[PDB]
Amino acid sequence: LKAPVVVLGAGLASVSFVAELRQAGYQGLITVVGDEAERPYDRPPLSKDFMAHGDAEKIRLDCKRAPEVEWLLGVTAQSFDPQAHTVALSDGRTLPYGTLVLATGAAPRALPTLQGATMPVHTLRTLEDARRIQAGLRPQSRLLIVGGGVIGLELAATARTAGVHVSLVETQPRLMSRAAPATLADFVARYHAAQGVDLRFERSVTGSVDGVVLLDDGTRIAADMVVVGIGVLANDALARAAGLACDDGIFVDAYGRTTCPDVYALGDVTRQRNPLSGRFERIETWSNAQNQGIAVARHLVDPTAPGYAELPWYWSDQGALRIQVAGLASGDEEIVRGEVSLDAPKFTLIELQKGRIVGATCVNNARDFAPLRRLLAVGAKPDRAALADPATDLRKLAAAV
Amino acid sequence: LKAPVVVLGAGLASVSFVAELRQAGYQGLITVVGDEAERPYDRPPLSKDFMAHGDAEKIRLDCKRAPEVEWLLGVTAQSFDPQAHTVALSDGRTLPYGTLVLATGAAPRALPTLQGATMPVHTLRTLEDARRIQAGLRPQSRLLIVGGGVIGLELAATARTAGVHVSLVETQPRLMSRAAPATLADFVARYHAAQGVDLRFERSVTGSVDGVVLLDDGTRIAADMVVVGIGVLANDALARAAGLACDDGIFVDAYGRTTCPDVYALGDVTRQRNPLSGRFERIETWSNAQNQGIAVARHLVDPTAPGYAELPWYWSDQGALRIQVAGLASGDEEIVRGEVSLDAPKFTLIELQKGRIVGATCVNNARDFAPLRRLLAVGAKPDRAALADPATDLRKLAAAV
Ligand SMILES: Cc1cc2nc3c(=O)[nH]c(=O)nc-3n(C[C@H](O)[C@H](O)[C@H](O)COP(=O)(O)OP(=O)(O)OC[C@H]3O[C@@H](n4cnc5c(N)ncnc54)[C@H](O)[C@@H]3O)c2cc1C
Ligand SMILES: Cc1cc2nc3c(=O)[nH]c(=O)nc-3n(C[C@H](O)[C@H](O)[C@H](O)COP(=O)(O)OP(=O)(O)OC[C@H]3O[C@@H](n4cnc5c(N)ncnc54)[C@H](O)[C@@H]3O)c2cc1C
Ligand SMILES: Nc1ncnc2c1ncn2[C@@H]1O[C@H](COP(=O)(O)OP(=O)(O)O)[C@@H](O)[C@H]1O
Ligand SMILES: Nc1ncnc2c1ncn2[C@@H]1O[C@H](COP(=O)(O)OP(=O)(O)O)[C@@H](O)[C@H]1O
Repeated sequence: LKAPVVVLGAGLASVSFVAELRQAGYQGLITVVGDEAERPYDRPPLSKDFMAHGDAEKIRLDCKRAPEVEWLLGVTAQSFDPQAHTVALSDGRTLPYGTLVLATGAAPRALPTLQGATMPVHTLRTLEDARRIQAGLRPQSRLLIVGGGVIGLELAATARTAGVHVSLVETQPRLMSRAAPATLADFVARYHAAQGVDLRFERSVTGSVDGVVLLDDGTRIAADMVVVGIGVLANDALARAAGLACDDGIFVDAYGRTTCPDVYALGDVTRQRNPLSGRFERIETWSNAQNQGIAVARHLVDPTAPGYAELPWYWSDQGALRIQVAGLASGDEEIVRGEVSLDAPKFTLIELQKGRIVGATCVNNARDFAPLRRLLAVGAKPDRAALADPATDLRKLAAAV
Repeated sequence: LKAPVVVLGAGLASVSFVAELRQAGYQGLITVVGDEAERPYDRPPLSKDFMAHGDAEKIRLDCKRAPEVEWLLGVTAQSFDPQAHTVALSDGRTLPYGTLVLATGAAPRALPTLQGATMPVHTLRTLEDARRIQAGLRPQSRLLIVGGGVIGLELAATARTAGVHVSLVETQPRLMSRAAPATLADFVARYHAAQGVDLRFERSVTGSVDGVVLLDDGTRIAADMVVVGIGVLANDALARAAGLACDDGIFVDAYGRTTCPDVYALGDVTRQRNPLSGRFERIETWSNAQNQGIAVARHLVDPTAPGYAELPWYWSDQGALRIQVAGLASGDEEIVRGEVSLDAPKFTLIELQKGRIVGATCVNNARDFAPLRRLLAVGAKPDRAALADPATDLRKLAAAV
């Protein structure tokens, strides 16, 4: 840790990091460069209550645990020179750094086949995006969503609640192929279908003409608005240009170090080790942005601190479904706790590998999720019959281990 | 570049690197730690003329362009401490370093289903391995090779020349799936089949009993010896333990930097950017080991030098086939120069993407390969009709661009 500290990006990873630097006792300069002209804010509300209530003053991040930080909002870092230890800003200024931290997140992938579209086609990442989409959620209008990932499905649920007709096109045979157990994905499809979402599996968009979207089965979907949610791409351009190791994401170790001395990276922009799979992955979650930012800050201030070690997890709020998912989507065994039913949905899935818990899912069962994450963290090997048995208390099991 | 320099591994990447350090003018200490008790040697001969002639004194690497290097042969680096800047050796000594270079290569993957085998099962990476295999190439004996990659096929050709009966089991529908155009792989299969190799595609080994290997189609192959060639795994254990970013290979940028300050990596142990695909890959070639070692050395001595920028290529010698392959195995177009025939095989393949050359293959046509590599390097977009036309001189084309 060399002063001054400069962070590029003012999202959750950046805020979490700078707050932890302060809390851990670093008293040198901190400057944060954020391209959005917005008081730092959290993204999960954008496809949830914000999309429904529209009050941005409910979604701001708490920067009060980060005193004495200059936030340069509405400014873009254009490049950095890792020899000179400087960053070039879009407003013509240059910042010196001792330690540079790249927390620039990721951007929605565009759909090449809609590039020349003459109808509204949006993606959903920013507050500006959310406002633009919400303005078009007219009751009885038709929305097409491209992509059956969590954000697309959260938008689908939000739009149906708003009285919007929703169609959704997914290239895979299932929803949430990226990070969800098949049992969960099958149920989620049944839920959205029951709520009036017109789901099209194993279809892709081939183009569009005069307000109608074309599919690869040679058919058509008329829509008033298209929202594309086919994944994201790391915002790693400054890193690539500066000669850091990148591949749709900046490679970092558990200390957040890039291949360039004195340059670190955090959050959605990073490709990092998933301790459960033992492979490098881009981990695109709120918990990662916060926890990785905190861990990297802590170890910079106190080199005796361990590197980042948290196991992955996320949640999704889709209408009546409060979904929580931790760890790996599959192993060699799944245990189902509760009935999987559209009538008052409430269940837990547990994924095992050779008897060891490697993942878990809770649907409308938050009480079970914390204990399961603890069992997951220690690689617990509980009695499978006990894990299945409804009479088993999971909190006690986690306390006993 | 801080003295002293310590390199872990004494293969081609290490020798190439240390020779370049000297040639570029670095005069400080260089110490190389090599676990094999062997004068540094090249591996390609092991499945080629060595396997046939057995003279190791024809396969040694030239270390004369690396004066004043202490080579600690037959010694294993057990760990390094990147804070203390030391390396712990198996002989009880410790080496200090200013700059540490990890050039530890890769090891053959074992076949889990043969782990408890009670018949000879070998892999082919080292001189010791080659001697052990050669000792068992008894004429009229039966060899089973597991894996239809280049080393397995070179061994197949060598064994057939020696009068050994050869069967080969490949999980994929084709040979050389890793880095060869399908047109080449189809031809190579026809060649080996015509030479008496018993090829089994879309088969896997499930186990073995009393000198017989079992397959997943429920059948059997009797053999006197099994050689497993199912790929390699990076020797990145010291890097993983020391906290560097690794995933079956140490991530490096174009300067050879790892995520740990003052630690570099080179050759088979690295995962690095392929400029043609724009993705990170482990590049398992002789040309990479040499060229990456040279580039990393050059830039350490002269920071104004560019990073590593060479495009990938390899060769394989399989009986009557002298195969050369550069760049990508496929694009959106292949152009075939010459007839593809078992009668005096001689042809060239050119892979294009939107008219730009992205790969090339020469079979028994070395004269064409150099010009094609030059056209590939500049991303030439030659006239496709000219590229096909047998009347076209490729050397002139490369000279004109
Ligand atoms: C609609 C939506 C819903 C989500 N829901 C959930 C959820 O329910 N659960 C969950 O686990 N995760 C959810 N996520 C994911 C979560 O919000 C992200 O993982 C988190 O935002 C990543 O934070 P970050 O700081 O790494 O990146 P970001 O939040 O993207 O912040 C990076 C910032 O850097 C800025 N930037 C980029 N380049 C530059 C530059 N050159 N100069 C200056 N600034 C730059 C970007 O514009 C951005 O403002 C959701 C995300 C979205 C978009
Ligand atoms: C049989 C065979 C045939 C091949 N044919 C061709 C060919 O025709 N064309 C082509 O392009 N490529 C070919 N190759 C590939 C090429 O030889 C490799 O790409 C090259 O050997 C990689 O060199 P390297 O220095 O990175 O690694 P290596 O050659 O593996 O050297 C690394 C050295 O480090 C040692 N080491 C590992 N860990 C430690 C430690 N902790 N302490 C000390 N030493 C350690 C290893 O034992 C090894 O001696 C062939 C390889 C083999 C095995
Ligand atoms: N071209 C495409 N058309 C339709 N669906 C796609 C396409 N590419 C990817 N998908 C699907 O879109 C979904 C994206 O999900 P996810 O990765 O969670 O991203 P997002 O954050 O945008 O929801 C996945 O289920 C994936 O299979
Ligand atoms: N379990 C397996 N059984 C049989 N063949 C395999 C298995 N795993 C991989 N292979 C095949 O083995 C070949 C290995 O080729 P390559 O990657 O060049 O490695 P090598 O250097 O050992 O030849 C590939 O064609 C691959 O499809």
